Amino acid sequence: EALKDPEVCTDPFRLTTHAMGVNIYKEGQDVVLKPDSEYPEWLFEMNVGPPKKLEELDPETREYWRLLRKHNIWRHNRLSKNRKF
RNA sequence: GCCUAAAAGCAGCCAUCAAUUGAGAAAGCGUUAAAGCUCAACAAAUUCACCAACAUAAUCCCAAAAACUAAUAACAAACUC
Ligand SMILES: [Mg+2]
Ligand SMILES: [Mg+2]
Ligand SMILES: [Mg+2]
Ligand SMILES: [Mg+2]
Repeated sequence: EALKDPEVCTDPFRLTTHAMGVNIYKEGQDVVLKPDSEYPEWLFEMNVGPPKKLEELDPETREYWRLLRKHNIWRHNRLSKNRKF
């Protein structure tokens, strides 16, 4: 009762060559890495780092108000920490 | 994600990102651990809503009573006329 024993057989090479965890069935057939001429641009056109900020988003789009609602929930949780019930 | 017999939002430590118009890797109950009951977010309305209240002694309680007819009243000394 643990995880799969197969984990990075040749870590310096195989992991760069392709991903082995995508194959789920017992029949071992690993998929090719599909070089950069296959995936579309939206894969690289997304933030792959730290998220944005409320003092950086513009108050005319929806993600700004989404982050503001998240911060409002956080503030309510911080304030309601003294629930004596 | 680690630790742990188990740590599923909730012994704990670190991150706290991600779709939906909209729901915190979760602010409180609950389970050994789950489950389950709530809170905050949308859609449904919108009275006001922050703190303030706390026992008793011994012979027998201790004037009786009275919320509205006009009050800078009146009655009241060895004071003063
Ligand atoms: Mg959203
Ligand atoms: Mg609610
Ligand atoms: Mg008593
Ligand atoms: Mg007199």
